[PDB]
Amino acid sequence: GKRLFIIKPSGFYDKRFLKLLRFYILLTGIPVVIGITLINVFIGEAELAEIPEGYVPEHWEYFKHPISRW
Amino acid sequence: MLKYIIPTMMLMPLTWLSKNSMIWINTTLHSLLISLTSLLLLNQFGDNSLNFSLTFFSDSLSTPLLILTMWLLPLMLMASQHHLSKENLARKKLFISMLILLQLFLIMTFTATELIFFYIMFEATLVPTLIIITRWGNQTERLNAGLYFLFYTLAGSLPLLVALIYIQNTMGSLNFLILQYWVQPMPNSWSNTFMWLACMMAFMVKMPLYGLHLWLPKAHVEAPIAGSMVLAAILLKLGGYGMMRITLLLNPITDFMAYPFIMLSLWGMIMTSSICLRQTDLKSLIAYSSVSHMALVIVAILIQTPWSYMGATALMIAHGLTSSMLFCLANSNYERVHSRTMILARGLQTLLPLMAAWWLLASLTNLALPPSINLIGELFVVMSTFSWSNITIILMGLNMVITALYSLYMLITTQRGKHTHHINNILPSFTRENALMSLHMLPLLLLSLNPKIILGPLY
Amino acid sequence: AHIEPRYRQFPQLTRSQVIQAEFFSATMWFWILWRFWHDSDAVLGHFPYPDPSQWTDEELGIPPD
Amino acid sequence: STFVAYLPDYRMQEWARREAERLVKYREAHGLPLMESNCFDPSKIQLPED
Amino acid sequence: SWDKDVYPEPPRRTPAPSPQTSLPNPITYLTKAFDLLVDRPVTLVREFIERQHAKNKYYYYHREFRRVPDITECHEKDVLCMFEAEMQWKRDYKVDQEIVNIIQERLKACQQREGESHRQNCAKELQQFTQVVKAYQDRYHDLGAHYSARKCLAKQKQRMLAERKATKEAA
Amino acid sequence: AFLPSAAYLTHQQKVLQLYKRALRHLESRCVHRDKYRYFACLLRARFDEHKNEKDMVKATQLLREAEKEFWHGQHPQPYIFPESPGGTSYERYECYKVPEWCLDDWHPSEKAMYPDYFAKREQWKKLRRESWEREVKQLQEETPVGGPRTEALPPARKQGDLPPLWWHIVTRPRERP
Amino acid sequence: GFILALEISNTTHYLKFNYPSNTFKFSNLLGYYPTIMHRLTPYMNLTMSQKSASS
Amino acid sequence: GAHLARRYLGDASVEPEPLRMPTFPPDYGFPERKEREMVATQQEMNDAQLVLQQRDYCAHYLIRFLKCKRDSFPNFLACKHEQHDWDYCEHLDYVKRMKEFERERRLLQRKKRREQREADMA
Amino acid sequence: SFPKYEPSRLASLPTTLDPAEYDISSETRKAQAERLAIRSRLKREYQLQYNDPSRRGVVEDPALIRWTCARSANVYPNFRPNTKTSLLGALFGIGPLIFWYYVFKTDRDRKEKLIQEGKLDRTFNISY
Amino acid sequence: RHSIFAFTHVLIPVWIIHYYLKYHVTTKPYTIVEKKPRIFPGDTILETGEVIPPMKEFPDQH
Amino acid sequence: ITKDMLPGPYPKTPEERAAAAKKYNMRVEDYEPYPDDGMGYGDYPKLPDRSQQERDPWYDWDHPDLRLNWGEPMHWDLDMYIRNRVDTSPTPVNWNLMCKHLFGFVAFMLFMFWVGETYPTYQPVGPKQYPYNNLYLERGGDPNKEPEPVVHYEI
Amino acid sequence: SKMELPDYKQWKIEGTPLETVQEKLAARGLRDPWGRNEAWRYMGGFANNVSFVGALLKGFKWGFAAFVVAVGAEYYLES
Amino acid sequence: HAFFKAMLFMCSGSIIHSLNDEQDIRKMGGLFKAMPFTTTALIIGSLALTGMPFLTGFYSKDLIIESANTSYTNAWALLMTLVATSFTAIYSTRIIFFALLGQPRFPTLI
Amino acid sequence: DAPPLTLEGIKDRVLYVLKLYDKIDPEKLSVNSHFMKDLGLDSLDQVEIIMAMEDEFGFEIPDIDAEKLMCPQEIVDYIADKKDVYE
Ligand SMILES: CCCCCCCCCCCCCCCCCC(=O)OC[C@H](COP(=O)([O-])OCC[N+](C)(C)C)OC(=O)CCCCCCCCCCCCCCCCC
Ligand SMILES: CCCCCCCCCCCCCCCCCC(=O)OC[C@H](COP(=O)([O-])OCC[N+](C)(C)C)OC(=O)CCCCCCCCCCCCCCCCC
Ligand SMILES: *C(=O)CCCCCCCCCCCCC
Repeated sequence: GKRLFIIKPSGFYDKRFLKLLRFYILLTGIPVVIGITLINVFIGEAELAEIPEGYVPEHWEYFKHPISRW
Repeated sequence: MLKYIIPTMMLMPLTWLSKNSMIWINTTLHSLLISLTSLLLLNQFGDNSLNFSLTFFSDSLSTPLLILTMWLLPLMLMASQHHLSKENLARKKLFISMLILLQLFLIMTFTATELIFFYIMFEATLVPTLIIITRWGNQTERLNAGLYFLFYTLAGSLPLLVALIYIQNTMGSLNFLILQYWVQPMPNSWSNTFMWLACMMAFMVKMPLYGLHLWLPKAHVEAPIAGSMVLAAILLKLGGYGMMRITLLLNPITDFMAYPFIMLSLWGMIMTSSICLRQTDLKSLIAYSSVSHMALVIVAILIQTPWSYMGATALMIAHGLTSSMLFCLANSNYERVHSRTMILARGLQTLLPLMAAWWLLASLTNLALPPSINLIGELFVVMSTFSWSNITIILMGLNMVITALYSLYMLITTQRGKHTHHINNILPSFTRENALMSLHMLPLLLLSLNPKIILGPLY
Repeated sequence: AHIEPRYRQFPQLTRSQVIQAEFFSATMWFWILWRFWHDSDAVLGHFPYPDPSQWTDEELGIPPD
Repeated sequence: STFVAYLPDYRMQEWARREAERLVKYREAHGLPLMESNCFDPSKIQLPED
Repeated sequence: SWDKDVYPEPPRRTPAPSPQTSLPNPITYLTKAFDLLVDRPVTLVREFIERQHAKNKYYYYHREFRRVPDITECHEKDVLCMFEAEMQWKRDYKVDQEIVNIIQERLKACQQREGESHRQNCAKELQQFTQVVKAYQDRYHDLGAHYSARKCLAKQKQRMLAERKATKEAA
Repeated sequence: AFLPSAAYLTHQQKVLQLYKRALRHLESRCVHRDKYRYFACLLRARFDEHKNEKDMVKATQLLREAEKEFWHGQHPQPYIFPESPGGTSYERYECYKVPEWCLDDWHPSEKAMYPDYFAKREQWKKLRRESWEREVKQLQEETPVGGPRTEALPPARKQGDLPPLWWHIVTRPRERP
Repeated sequence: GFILALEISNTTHYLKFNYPSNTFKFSNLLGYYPTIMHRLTPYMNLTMSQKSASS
Repeated sequence: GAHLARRYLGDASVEPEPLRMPTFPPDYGFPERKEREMVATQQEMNDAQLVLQQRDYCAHYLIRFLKCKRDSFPNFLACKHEQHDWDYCEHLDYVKRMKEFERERRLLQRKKRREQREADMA
Repeated sequence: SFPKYEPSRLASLPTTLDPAEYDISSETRKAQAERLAIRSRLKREYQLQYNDPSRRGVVEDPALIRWTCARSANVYPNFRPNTKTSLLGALFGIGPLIFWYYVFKTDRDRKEKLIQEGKLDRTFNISY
Repeated sequence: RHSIFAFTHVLIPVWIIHYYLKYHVTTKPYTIVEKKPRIFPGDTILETGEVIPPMKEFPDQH
Repeated sequence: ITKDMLPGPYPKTPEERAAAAKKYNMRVEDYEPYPDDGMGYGDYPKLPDRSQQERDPWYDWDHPDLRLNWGEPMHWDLDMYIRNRVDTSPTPVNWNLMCKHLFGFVAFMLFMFWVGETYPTYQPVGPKQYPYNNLYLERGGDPNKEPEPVVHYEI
Repeated sequence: SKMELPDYKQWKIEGTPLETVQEKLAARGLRDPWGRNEAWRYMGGFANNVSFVGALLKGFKWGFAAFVVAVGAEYYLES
Repeated sequence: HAFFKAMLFMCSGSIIHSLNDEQDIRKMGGLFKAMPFTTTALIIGSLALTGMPFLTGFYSKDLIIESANTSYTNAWALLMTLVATSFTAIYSTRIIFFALLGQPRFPTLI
Repeated sequence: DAPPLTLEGIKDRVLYVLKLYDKIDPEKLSVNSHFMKDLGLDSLDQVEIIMAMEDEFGFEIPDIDAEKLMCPQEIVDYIADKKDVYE
């Protein structure tokens, strides 16, 4: 009993902006995180090895992560 | 550097052939695409710079400034489209065209290998900003602000042209890659003293130095929002880039010719922060804060140590982002209440809570809350100036105290307290303003995770 | 239910809070008495203090001259 | 952010660390000093006569 | 894994546990629970990931730079030879910085590891740090933000002139 | 000093304000109830001794020396009520006093949560906009030429109309929103 | 200290009135440190801000 | 604290300075005086990681107490005997220091009396 | 008697100790009536603009605009160079600059002279 | 699902942190520097198996 | 707004003084401009330089937090005399007496701290004795040299 | 909601210190009319509060009894 | 100090909340039997703060005083430390007297 | 915390406090009895009455509103307006 109306400013637009920001961040954040996990698990990182004699590497063969090499 | 110049000039037929209602959408979309494309400049090496051609190159100093410019253009397009709502269509396209032209001149300025081409672009940047200020500004004295800004810049910069041509005739080249290997000591004489003054005064005016800063609380105030953003965020850093490039030729005469400006800029930041303590105008307060931070950058460049240079470039990028966000917030208040007085609209946290959160974050980054890149730059400059002399720690500590004081005075006056009774047109925040605030905030907070890409060419 | 407020009179008390307060006061006094019965040294003194005026000059090595 | 996070060895810092490890191991194995006070050989430098 | 010669570490000597009291220490039970509940699934997951990594194997190499002539054998205002010498000098500057970082990490590790007796047992690390810092200071300090190979050559020439004058006046 | 309806403070008003301030400060010095009762009766006797004085200059000098006496013997920090200005909870709830014009900017989706309240708000606003012209016409003919002399407002003389300038002092927020 | 303050409270309970001393006003008003400093230092700093730098 | 008044309010010729003490040879008045004996080896204190101000002439009791503290976990009230032994030997060392101070004071008084007698004749 | 309250710049005289408060003369009553009339007229203007149901905006205050224009855009038209203004400008403009210049120059000269003799301990200084 | 707080807020972060520390932090040198254990006379080394000799006899006073 | 409501230069004749007093909404007798020394004030009124804390808190102000009225002449330093800043309310003690009492207390405490530093307290004990040449090797001395032997005897 | 106040006849100042204030003022020749208003704080559950030493010694009896019992139990347990 | 200072603040907040946001000790009293648990906690906390033997404050504060007495120390600093200890006792029992003992001074409705 | 108020409770409490006043005969006062005229009280009696009601209800009535509170009904209406009761 005795419930009073609480006058507050319109909180609809601020919540709408926060929901839109979260949705549009996550829309590419979730696939990128999933793809990074799948790159790390299945492709994996490179292993340091000495250069074979007479062989010159490409300029992208000096990096460890697959994404950095790409 | 032609892969960024050509889409920028292709933005011009995009805004001149669009529909009457689709100019903002098209220009914002394609500028954001080119801003995404600008990340390919991060192919920097530990020994050599990224040299594209005879005319263009980009080392690790010009790359953060380029990325900042190309990211700042869509922010100005999003900001400036509410007060140009009722404008004629041709005038709207002319405004967008001046923004595009300014971005083209700015991205040709930071990559110029030749020094005279850098000068030509650096003074070609004057016309679009002067036109923007004096045409789309709202006040009476926008004409006086444009006159002051134009004549301070040109009076500072004509001896720079004369001295650069003298250096070309004496050394044989103005190519920056050649001058790194062909440089010679500059002995102590009156001729070399006036050489140093001529080469330095243009960038001392543009930064600005204390005593030559009288054009800034006019051009920063009577400009529109996009003009204020591009003046605070990029145009003050042309002076910093110029002093970083031109100090190579001015050795060892800098070590005693830098004393008066070091005393002007060490005492000047105290004066400008104290001015910020007693400002009745919000826009003027932000402009004077910009003067203080650029005085810090001036001292860092003038003492010429590695830590000072890294702190100077980090502080330049951080202050550009923070000043742009503060000007945007002040503009949103101006659109709500149609006045720039700081005491008029009070207690807006009870009405605009998320905007109050954005205000709090901008104020926190203004007073260099760690681990923001603001604090990283300010801290590195403080360390290098302590290495220079020990009483500089007294001056820097006083400056930090007054900086925190006026930033929290801004926040407490505008957002806290009892609201104004007779003001009843405080609309809720649009999605556009919140998106603008978040696009200013999120890169600034993300750069604290990888701060190594804004630490200059000697990281 | 809750406690009904009283006008100009001593307020209503629960038996639980009186029991808890008395129990914790008794626990504090029991702890003080127990630790004083056991330790009695951290307050009173650990070792005797020898007065240096009572030391003979022979064990201090004072030559009579 | 994904592009900046996976930059291919920005400004050769990781390579410098690996090369420093190699050089420190090589100099420590043979009893050499780890660093000298002169960057260039004094044998190939002609001082001015005074 | 890393190389244990560049980053040295003394052998670990742990004492045997002697339960003087009859009260069971909870640390052994918590270690049993940690190995049962935490170590085993993490080990199994890493085994699966390493099995996935062993199906395809590719290598990355450490970049090797051959030695070019330095700035001492470059003609003045000859941008090609001076350019190569400057790039080589900058690379050696970076490597020297990371060498000083390695020695600093050694010193910090010794200070933490030796405990309360660190002032006695970390004499060799302190000596190495002092020597390498003196070499770095004599090689690269006081050059400015516009450092180059010519500035370092001039500094070394001035120091050698000072040393020659000092050994002449002491002869 | 500063009064809305009067231009000055009378002598009797000054005496009463001094009496209240002195009794409050004496209560602050004399924290116990019986001690305060005793010294309050002594102060009341002192105030009643000079009650029947017809000399205006002598009463003025008595008031001046009484104010000097109070200023010499005031408490360094007297007891202030929690909601009184200078109190510990003074203007504490001003952050929650949202004005009523913010309800006009609400989205219709959140306006549907309170249908009857917004219907009552609409009829209140209809009443206000209907009565405004009548109340400003009443106020126009009651102000003497040369502007009002005090800040007091007149009531509604006839039947049906509301008092002039009533909206922002009827729809003010509650003390505990 | 316990004995002294018990006696102080017992003397407070009495039916006597005394004018405050300078020691009581020194202790109650925080040693006059905030009343002097927070009125003097902001005055000087803000007057120097407006009369000297701003104007 | 009577020595505080005897040095400050009294005279400083009799009361020794604490910062420079002792000012007399240890063989003065002490025939065939022996040294103190250190029980704990330098390596034993070194590998037990005692604090450098804690490696005084009675660190063997401290090492025993630390071993008792480590081996009695989780019974944190298990052994107070080793703590009491270490504290008693600390008390003995403090008594030694007090004896040294009193010896210095008496030697200074004796020297003052000797110079007073020497002035009495010469 | 009682110690007289001496006013200061930062501690004003109380309104109950002011001898001019107890003035009953007709000139002061006329002045107070005139001040109340001005205040009541201004309040009537404000409340007429304030309680309008058809208004949605800002009740503009000419006093605030007057204050900001006086604080900002009047100082140079009402400035005359005389002895006081020039003296204060030379004291506050070039005074601190010269003082800090001499302080920093002396400190840096002392440090640079100590460095070149090898008297300054710079053993672990490799960051600058 | 009564005790999901002890699973979602403790066990999963413990798994992730133990994985991160075991296979990415302990791999690099001088990342977790731990103070060497305190050694008393009468102890026995695990790795070498040696027995540290007991200390000297005490000159008893109490 | 208009150009005849804005502030102007210093009034000389009583006519422009009366016009300015009417402009700022105040009585001519109570209107005092700043003195004409060239500081740049103009004809802006010199209000009595009191903080907003001294205002009546129970009055119904148009701006309640600032204790300010609509249309009233605004003080030149109003942003400095707000309730968040410099206060000028009367104090229970005279300002000079608080200044002298605080300064005397601080000076006396500093003097007695200096006196106590000059004449410290201690205990009747000798120096603490440490074995192995006052712990020479533990304190960081190099072992290849040999220190002067510090020998502690019994007593 | 609705609350009922107690009687007002029951607030009598006799047996309270307000009676002492009454007789002191009667000796002087004055009166306190508000004495019956403050008379509630001196009667009822608020009468005869403890002193300071009795406040510090709260629960000392049961603590002492438990200490005696525990000491006797430890005395018997060691044998 | 963390434990008993935090709990003293919590009990003061309880007294403040029970008397309608009244933070003045001149409007308190008679709360010894009205609020027994907060009274017990306040007495225990003030005794632990003052340095009652074998409470939590005894194990740190007395060792501080014992080390301050028997050390090479400034004389004046030791003197004002002892006087400040006496003053801590004084204001602790001032709080206990004016907030718990005596007759009620708070408003009528309870 | 903070129990609500009504006009009946406010009137009952204010009449309780005014009934405990020794200078007023309790069988004569009512809700609209005047102070100077109907009860024969001085201005100081009115001031002490107002202070008693302030102490009773725990909030301060300013003097510029205290001079006009002349019968118990105006005191009830002032307290009801200041505390916003019957909402
Ligand atoms: C924003 C306002 C402030 C702006 C300040 C701008 C800089 C101030 C100083 C500028 C000096 C003029 C340019 C000098 C270029 C020197 C290049 C060079 O080779 O120098 C060596 C040459 C040396 O001559 P030389 O090189 O031909 O000879 C060979 C060398 N010796 C001498 C050894 C044989 O210097 C000169 O020729 C003269 C330099 C001094 C010139 C003095 C006149 C100008 C005075 C200052 C005017 C400033 C702007 C005033 C207006 C402001 C707005 C109203
Ligand atoms: C750059 C110059 C121009 C400036 C303006 C640019 C405007 C345009 C913007 C374009 C896009 C943004 C560019 C910059 C991006 C910077 C970010 C970035 O990429 O970082 C890379 C960095 C790279 O980190 P790294 O370098 O350590 O990674 C190692 C490298 N790899 C990946 C190859 C192995 O990313 C991270 O650091 C992410 C780490 C994981 C995520 C964060 C986990 C912790 C989060 C907080 C937890 C809670 C803590 C406590 C909180 C308490 C409450 C506050
Ligand atoms: C000589 O007096 C040796 C003791 C140390 C110096 C005096 C210390 C005085 C203060 C401690 C005693 C206080 C007794 C209530």
